[PDB]
Amino acid sequence: TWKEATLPQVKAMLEKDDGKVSGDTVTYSGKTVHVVAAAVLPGFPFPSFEVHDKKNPTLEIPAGATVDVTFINTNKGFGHSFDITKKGPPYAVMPVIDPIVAGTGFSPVPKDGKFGYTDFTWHPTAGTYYYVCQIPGHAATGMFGKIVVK
Ligand SMILES: [Cu+]
Repeated sequence: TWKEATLPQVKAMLEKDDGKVSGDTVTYSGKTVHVVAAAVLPGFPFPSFEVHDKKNPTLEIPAGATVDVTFINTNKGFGHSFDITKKGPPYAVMPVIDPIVAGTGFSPVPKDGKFGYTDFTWHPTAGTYYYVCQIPGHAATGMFGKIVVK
């Protein structure tokens, strides 16, 4: 479900991502990993996803791990989504990415000084997946990243 957090809270959650960055790649390790993504942190290009302070990085996940994903929409005016699919780029204006493997659906826009966020779990099998936002035109212009489970 959808929850709300104040800026100090958002800032504290962003540090909860336990991957290591190398180039434009974030590598996770362990039985349970925590991915913390944000939709357009302030200062970053629009439209885009930020994970561990990097723009649309490629995520490296160990096959068999339990993936705990936390998604925060910090972009004023838009209700970005965070959906995992198997279909890769390029995406159309209205992406055709069914079936979604795991996803959040459209998020609430920031309001009253609070930002919406949600959590979901994922147990993926080895392979290649893509996290994308389904708002028309967004994925088409770069709001997607790659996930490598191996
Ligand atoms: Cu979006």
